[PDB]
Amino acid sequence: IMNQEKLAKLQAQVRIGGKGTARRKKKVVHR
Amino acid sequence: SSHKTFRIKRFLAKKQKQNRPIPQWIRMKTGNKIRYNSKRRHWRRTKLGL
Amino acid sequence: VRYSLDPENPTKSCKSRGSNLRVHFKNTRETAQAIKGMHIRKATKYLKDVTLQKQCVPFRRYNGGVGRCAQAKQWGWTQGRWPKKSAEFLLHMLKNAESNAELKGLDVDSLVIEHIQVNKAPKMRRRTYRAHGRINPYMSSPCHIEMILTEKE
Amino acid sequence: NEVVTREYTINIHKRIHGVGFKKRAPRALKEIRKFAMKEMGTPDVRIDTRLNKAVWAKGIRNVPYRIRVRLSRKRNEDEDSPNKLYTLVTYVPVTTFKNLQTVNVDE
Amino acid sequence: SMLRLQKRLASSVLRCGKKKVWLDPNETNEIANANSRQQIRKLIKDGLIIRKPVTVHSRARCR
RNA sequence: AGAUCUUGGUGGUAGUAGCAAAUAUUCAAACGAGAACUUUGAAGGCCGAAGUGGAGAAGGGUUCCAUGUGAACAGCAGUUGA
Ligand SMILES: [Mg+2]
Ligand SMILES: [Mg+2]
Ligand SMILES: [Mg+2]
Ligand SMILES: [Mg+2]
Ligand SMILES: [Mg+2]
Ligand SMILES: [Mg+2]
Ligand SMILES: [Mg+2]
Ligand SMILES: [Mg+2]
Ligand SMILES: [Mg+2]
Ligand SMILES: [Mg+2]
Ligand SMILES: [Mg+2]
Repeated sequence: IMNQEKLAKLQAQVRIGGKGTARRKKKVVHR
Repeated sequence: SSHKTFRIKRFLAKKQKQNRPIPQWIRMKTGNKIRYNSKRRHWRRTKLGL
Repeated sequence: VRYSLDPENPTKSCKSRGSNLRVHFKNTRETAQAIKGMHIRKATKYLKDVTLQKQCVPFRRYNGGVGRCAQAKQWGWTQGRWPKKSAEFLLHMLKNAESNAELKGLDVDSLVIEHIQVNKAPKMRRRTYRAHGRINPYMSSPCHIEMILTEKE
Repeated sequence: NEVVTREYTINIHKRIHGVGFKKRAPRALKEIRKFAMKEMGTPDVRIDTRLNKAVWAKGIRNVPYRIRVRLSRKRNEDEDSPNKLYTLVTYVPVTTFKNLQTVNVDE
Repeated sequence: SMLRLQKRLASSVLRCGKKKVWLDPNETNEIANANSRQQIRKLIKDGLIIRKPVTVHSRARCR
């Protein structure tokens, strides 16, 4: 479940550019 | 070119096959006196007479 | 191997050598003449300063067209430069000589460069293309370097 | 302390005056690096990508006249380089530059 | 290390240009293991390779 | 000792001329002994569909594609490469 630290790092993990760029949707590590 | 005749293709095949370095063990033969392959050809340096 | 100027006592001496090194002979000769006679620590510091453009080597014999600098005044001279490649090659040869001294068992804090010599090496040939269908040489001028360090305090 | 962070404003206009059009934005970052080196005494200066983008915001020749930066001197414990301290400089967006002093900032 | 091959393969799989291929700068080591187009498809599914959107060329000014 | 002699080698010139046609690069990171030049990301630009785009004919002939090397070559460099 989400929490404050989880969202705080999610904000950095989602942006992959500046204004006008598409936010990252997903990131999985799977075997 | 992409369009080529059989004779041209065979000539190019022989040139490609014979453009390779000498085997390493040749230099170990008795009275060898061959250091490298002096007949090496690069496609950009020297063009085939054909 | 045959060095010129064999040391007077080859028990307090160490040697270093390099052949066919791809640095300019003139720049290397000037750098060698600059570091000749120095302590090994002083020579290391000076070569690092030459790399950092804080001290210069004075170009005394091969100085045709070499510009002037303010750092050339410490030397009794006017024209100086900062040959980075020559400084790096001489630093590597100095490290090799220091390692040889450690192997021989003589302490490196007293080593002084008593002999250094830069010889011309066989020239490597390349090509340059000129105005009217002409070909001219574009040769390299590599050098052999040898050095003998001794202990003296 | 040696892990201090401070906030400065740089007169990029003053430092970039006279430079040609295609060299203004690169030399603005060279001058920012020089400013950080002089003010924090660390040859290792790393510029945040957001700060680089802010300097390059209006193209290569119309660099912003003033920039508000934050110099954070940090311990370079990441590796055994000769520089044990580095300075990370980051962009601080502002609305006005009037009456802004050099101020120390906490964590 | 060097992801020249992976960007070329991702462009063919995504059927876009190399302009639009986004390789995750943090997961460089994982993408470098993808030497086949099947591996590229797996990375595309897992979000390590992304097709960046078309640059906005609005017609609102002309309208 | 000569022949603007023949062949080969080597100097001064000289670390000199020069490496100035087509607007332009920058930040961070990875690998690596080593990064102005490799790769990835973020910016800023250029070609602007009569293209610096996508495909062919002639010609080339394996330059195609992976992996590896870092001698020589790519008139600086290179961890890159026809
Ligand atoms: Mg040709
Ligand atoms: Mg002159
Ligand atoms: Mg020419
Ligand atoms: Mg011609
Ligand atoms: Mg004669
Ligand atoms: Mg010159
Ligand atoms: Mg010039
Ligand atoms: Mg345009
Ligand atoms: Mg075309
Ligand atoms: Mg290829
Ligand atoms: Mg080169």
